[PDB]
Amino acid sequence: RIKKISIEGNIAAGKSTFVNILKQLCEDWEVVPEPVARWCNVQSTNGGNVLQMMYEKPERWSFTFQTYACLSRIRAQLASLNGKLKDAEKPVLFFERSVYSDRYIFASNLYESECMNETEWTIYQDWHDWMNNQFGQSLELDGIIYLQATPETCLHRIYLRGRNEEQGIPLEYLEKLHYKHESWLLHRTLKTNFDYLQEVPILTLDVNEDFKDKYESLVEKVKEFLSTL
Amino acid sequence: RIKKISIEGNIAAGKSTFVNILKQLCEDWEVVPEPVARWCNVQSTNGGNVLQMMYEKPERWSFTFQTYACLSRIRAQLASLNGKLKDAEKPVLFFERSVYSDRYIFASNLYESECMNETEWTIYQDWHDWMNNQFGQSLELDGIIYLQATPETCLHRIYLRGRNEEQGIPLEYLEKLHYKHESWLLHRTLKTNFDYLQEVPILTLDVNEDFKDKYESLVEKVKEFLSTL
Ligand SMILES: Nc1ncnc2c1ncn2[C@@H]1O[C@H](COP(=O)(O)OP(=O)(O)O)[C@@H](O)[C@H]1O
Ligand SMILES: Nc1ncnc2c1ncn2[C@@H]1O[C@H](COP(=O)(O)OP(=O)(O)O)[C@@H](O)[C@H]1O
Ligand SMILES: Nc1ccn([C@@H]2O[C@H](CO)[C@@H](O)C2(F)F)c(=O)n1
Ligand SMILES: Nc1ccn([C@@H]2O[C@H](CO)[C@@H](O)C2(F)F)c(=O)n1
Ligand SMILES: [Mg+2]
Ligand SMILES: [Mg+2]
Repeated sequence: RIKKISIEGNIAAGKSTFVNILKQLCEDWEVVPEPVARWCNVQSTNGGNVLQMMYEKPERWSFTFQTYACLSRIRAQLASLNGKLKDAEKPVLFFERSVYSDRYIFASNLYESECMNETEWTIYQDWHDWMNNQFGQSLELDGIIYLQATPETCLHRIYLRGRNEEQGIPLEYLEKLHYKHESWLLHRTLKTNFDYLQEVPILTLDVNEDFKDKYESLVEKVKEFLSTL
Repeated sequence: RIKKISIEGNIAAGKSTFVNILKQLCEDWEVVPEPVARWCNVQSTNGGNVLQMMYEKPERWSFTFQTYACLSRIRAQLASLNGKLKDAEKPVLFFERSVYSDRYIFASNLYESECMNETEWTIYQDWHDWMNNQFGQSLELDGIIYLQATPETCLHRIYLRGRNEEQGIPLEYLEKLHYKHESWLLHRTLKTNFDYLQEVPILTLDVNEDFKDKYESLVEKVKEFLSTL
């Protein structure tokens, strides 16, 4: 009943900027931001900052981070499905990233960079499979919007936002994440364990230009994509 | 419908020995062993040994271990509830430990020994609360059997079994775990977040003497305890 659309993109590509203009185009649209605040101030439902711990020593903290990040995403996405959107006329829920980018882009890249060992990567995949088996269907996607930007543009945008934890991220790391996005969503050559994803419709939007000038043409392309689903 | 009973006890107190004689006293009784094999050979559903990793460097690996241990226990306990025991006449399921000892004895002791930091302990408790909120009621206990033995007796029994990963465990560690068992199950002064546990019936059995001589009197006490539930 609720249509579910994931907004995917590299660090600082403009997912939140792009989301912050959606709700005003239709009252039946809702957004689930990445729960970054559960990540920088770890609290039970002045805590530790597990995002910062991972960037300071990724070989120590990537497994713990990646596991918490994805559990907290599932909880937030489930809370939105089962809230007041449930009773609108033509409901659409836009997710800032998905459980699929958690595993196939970020967790995978850290394992390949030796920031998780074989044991951690096995436990992580086991946990991910199981959590999706319990909640997979309620969260299944109807479509994906890819906000495509160069790694160099992303590096400039990290500087523009000034989020403290991200200021040390090097271009080399953003470029690794870029090539995983391109494999998954442009070339569609990245293989996953979730067969339906190979056919899910994708809308690719180039967001390298200034948002102020590109806004109107982006909106039209989104409105048209959504008509097809 | 299924009565659920947890067998609790220190490392090498005799839980498996005690369990290995239950099924022969009644065809409607079943056992869920601690899934130690998922722990010493980590495999998706020749892997790493996460039990050994924790004992070699507990400050590095306790969070990862404790989280996997408890997820794997819940999965194994749920698989037994939803299997063929479901359709017996007077079904009883005996669990080798519970999600409550995972947190209030083992994970808690590691945090107090600085083998998990504040961030890890917060994430762990959050995960535990949430997992029990989804599966708590199906796994709720009707009774507890405490197999009580001195830490010194346990240390001798580690030597008798010869499980490779346990041979380095010092008496000081077993004694910490002993005093947590005594607080929870003898004195009943250990406070948890699960109000019903303070009234769950407990049968305490002293198992310091040789099993061969004590067997018959233990069985009678178990049969009588179970009549009361
Ligand atoms: N298309 C764009 N043109 C100019 N600035 C942008 C554009 N997209 C994002 N920004 C800016 O770049 C930074 C990162 O944007 P943000 O939406 O926080 O990215 P994300 O949510 O993808 O991490 C912010 O300073 C934001 O104003
Ligand atoms: N009451 C007992 N008397 C003599 N040996 C015991 C007794 N209980 C356990 N054992 C022995 O002690 C070791 C540990 O027993 P086990 O059942 O594996 O403990 P647990 O399951 O609690 O770790 C084994 O060698 C076992 O034969
Ligand atoms: N599975 C995920 C998801 C996101 N992130 C990181 O979270 C920060 C906020 O987007 C960004 O710094 C980030 F995207 F990289 C991550 O490391 N792993
Ligand atoms: N939550 C738990 C449960 C058990 N264990 C450990 O597992 C081994 C097999 O009982 C024993 O070495 C052990 F009991 F200590 C643990 O460290 N934490
Ligand atoms: Mg954002
Ligand atoms: Mg045992």
